[PDB]
Parts: sequence; C-alpha cells; structure tokens
Amino acid sequence: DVVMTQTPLSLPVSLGDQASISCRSSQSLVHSNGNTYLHWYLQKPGQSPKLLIYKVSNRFSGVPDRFSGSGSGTDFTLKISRVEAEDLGVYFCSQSTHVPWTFGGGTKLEIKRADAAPTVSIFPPSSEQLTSGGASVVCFLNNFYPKDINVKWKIDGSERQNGVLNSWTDQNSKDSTYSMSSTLTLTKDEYERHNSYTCEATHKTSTSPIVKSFNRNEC
Amino acid sequence: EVKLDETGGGLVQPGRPMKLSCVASGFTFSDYWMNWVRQSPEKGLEWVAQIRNKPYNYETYYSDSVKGRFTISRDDSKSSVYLQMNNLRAEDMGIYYCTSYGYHGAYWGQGTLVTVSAAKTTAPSVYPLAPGTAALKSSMVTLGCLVKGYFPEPVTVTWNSGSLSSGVHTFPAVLQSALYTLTSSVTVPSSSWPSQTVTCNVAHPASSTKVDKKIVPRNC
Ligand SMILES: O=C(O)c1ccccc1-c1c2ccc(=O)cc-2oc2cc(O)ccc12
Repeated sequence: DVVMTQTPLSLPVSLGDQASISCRSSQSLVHSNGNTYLHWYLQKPGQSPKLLIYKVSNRFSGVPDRFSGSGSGTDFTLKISRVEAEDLGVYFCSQSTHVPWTFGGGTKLEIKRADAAPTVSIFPPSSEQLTSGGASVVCFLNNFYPKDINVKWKIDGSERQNGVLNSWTDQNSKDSTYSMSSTLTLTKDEYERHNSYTCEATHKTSTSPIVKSFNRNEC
Repeated sequence: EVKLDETGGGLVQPGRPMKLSCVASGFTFSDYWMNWVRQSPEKGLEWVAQIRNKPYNYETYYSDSVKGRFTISRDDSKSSVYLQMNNLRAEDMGIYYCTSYGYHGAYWGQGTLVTVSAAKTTAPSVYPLAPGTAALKSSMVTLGCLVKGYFPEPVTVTWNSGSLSSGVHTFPAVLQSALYTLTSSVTVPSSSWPSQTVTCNVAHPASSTKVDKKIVPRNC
C-alpha cells in the first residue's frame, strides 16, 4: 500500500490569509501511462467529500480560482490564495495510480476569528420526560470562539461527576463559531434528591464564569 | 446535476450479509470506473472495491480486507453499481460512499451508514426543550429538542417541517449505555415566539419513527 502523508494536521488561518497543505507519497505517483493520479478533496462538516483538484493541478468544474494544485513525483501541495469562511473543513489527497487506492489522513482548516462568548441556555426536564421517570438536564453553549471551553455542573453547590454527556458541533461555515451541548442525565428519583442545578462555563472571554441555573421547587 | 444515490444501508448483525446499491444520473455512466469507499472514525477514508468500464472488461479489484467476502457488480443498462457484503464484522462499520471516477473528473454519493451490531433497534424518545422563563436573550430566543436513547444512527431532525434553517444547531449523537442521545437547538426572533408555532420533527428510519413535537411555553 502506498502511504500518503498529509501535513499539517490542523491549519488555523484568518479570512484573507493564504494556506498551504502538503501531501507526500511513499512511492512515485507517476503512472506508466504517464498520468499522475493525485487528487484533492474538501469534506465540509456534515457533507461528503467533494473533488477540488484532479490529477495534481486541474481545477474541477465549479471550483474557485483561488484553489491551486502543484507538485510531482511524490511531493504535492495544495494552495488556497485567500481563505473564505466556506473553505472550512477537512482536505484530503488520494493516489489512484496504485491499487489499493489510498488517502492522506486529512488536514483540518480552522478559521481564526475574534473571540465571542457563549450564549448559555439551561433547560430543566419537560413534564413528559419526568412521566417516563427520567430527568435530563440540558445546557446549550452556543456560538463561541475559540473552541476550547470548559463546562461543569453543580448540583446543590456540589460538583457532579457522573451522568454528563457533552457534544461539540464542528466550526460553523457561516460565522466560524462553535457550539456545545451538555446533558446531565439523572433518573427522576435522582433528580428529586436535589434543588439547585447549575451550568457553569469557563471561556477566556470572561474572567468570571458564566453561570446559568434553576431550582426545582423555584420552578 | 449529477447524483449518486446509494441505498441499502442500516443495522445488521455480525456474520450476516448486506447489499448496497447505487444509481447514477446526470453523466455518461459507461465512461466511468465505479468505486466504493468507506469512512470510519477509526481508519478514516478507505477504498474497498472497484469495477472498471467496458473498454477494460469490467475488471474488478478489492482491498485485502474484503477480498473473498465482498463482490462488486455493475449494470450499464441501469446506470447502477452494487456491493454485496457477506460475513460482516465490527471493522466493516462505517459510511459507504459510491463514487465514479473518470477522465476529467470524479463524483461522490452522499454516503449510507452501515452499523454492524448485535444490539436491537430502539425507537428514540423525543422531548421538547422550552425556557425556564421565556423572555428575550437579546433579540433572540433559544429553544430545543432532545432525542433520547435510540439505536442505531442516523436520526433526522428538522425544524418546522424544514422552514426554519438559519439559527439551528444539531449536535453530534453520543453513545450512552449502548444507546444514542442527541439534541438540537434553534434560535428565533423574540417577537416570533411564542407567537407562532415552532416544532421539531424527528425521523428515525430504522424503527420507522416520525415524531412532531411542538415547543410550548413552560413556567413549570
Ligand atoms: O485516466 C484515464 O485515461 C481514465 C479514463 C476513463 C476512465 C478511467 C481512467 C483511469 C485510468 C485508466 C487507465 C489506467 O491504467 C489507470 C487509470 O487510473 C485512473 C485513476 C483515476 O483516479 C481516475 C481515472 C483513471
């Protein structure tokens, strides 16, 4: 199997910036018929891979003039003249000169933007979940930046360390922020053994934590 | 408009078989080599099989991982390719994409998730997420929808039959106790809610579930 190596793994850049992704093969990609079967793809969050550059340097139909492919032999590079927010996602190269066809491990393009604090919302269990005898406490931390954030749940001033599920979205294609969901799943017996439920976040945009809470009885 | 429509994905017990299909339209099918590629968080993107066109006798190739277990075939009369998979293992799990490779370009289908597990199909439990005290965050309001304990993926979530697009966040599903749980938020202009009705619609093909929950105000 020919090995494809992609560098870097992550590439943060600002709108307008130029970006360079490199891809190397363990063996020559020049086919005995004389073509070099090296292609570049972009996979946007949630979508399937889309071809950008075919055979080292041919810009595919409908691809912006700001993407160019270059290289030969075993070193190829993909250049993006001026990064736009919609270029966000993972770029892959592949070789199809040899069977098996193989892909690089991908390079994630991240867009650097101005810090933005989390818009926090806390949600207590709906009557319907309580009837099934379940109590899930949901907290949304929407549109922040950078990705690095920390959430903690406090039940009656104490720190809960069991029953929390966290999920992060990929970076947004439109405004380049991140969101995150944090769910505290308790049985209803568990949920009525306490009163204060607190969603607490730590983002470098504020020195003090962003706190959102609600009390069961206070409800 | 080209499209590669792949179908036949879903949940299947290890050791059992599965058959995927791909229908192509919008380009000259006989001028292309068809390939199935799969993607999984573990190994990332991996090529699995290929079937060439007429000029090359419909020759087929496979990766060592599936040789002997997978068979690929095509029918130029129906613009279709098929992937017959037998004795599936955990390592075969992933999103399978139908692809067509040609002289001037290449296209990829949308992908179909194949889940190889012994677990049984579990319908999701859908619950609305209304504010503790619905007023105004700024010029907006965040509402939600919890899709609890289902199996397997995927689950489709839309807001207002689809009419509400901007301001929607659907988080990746997370595996808890052998089950998936997922949420979706949507932010709407304050004057809009609770004035007009907002509802999440959830669809879980595997269990043939289709739920529509309206998001109502809740002081509690
Ligand atoms: O490059 C070609 O001549 C070609 C033309 C029509 C259909 C397939 C191919 C094609 C190949 C044809 C002959 C060959 O020996 C190797 C080929 O590799 C290809 C690799 C691709 O990614 C994409 C396409 C090919």
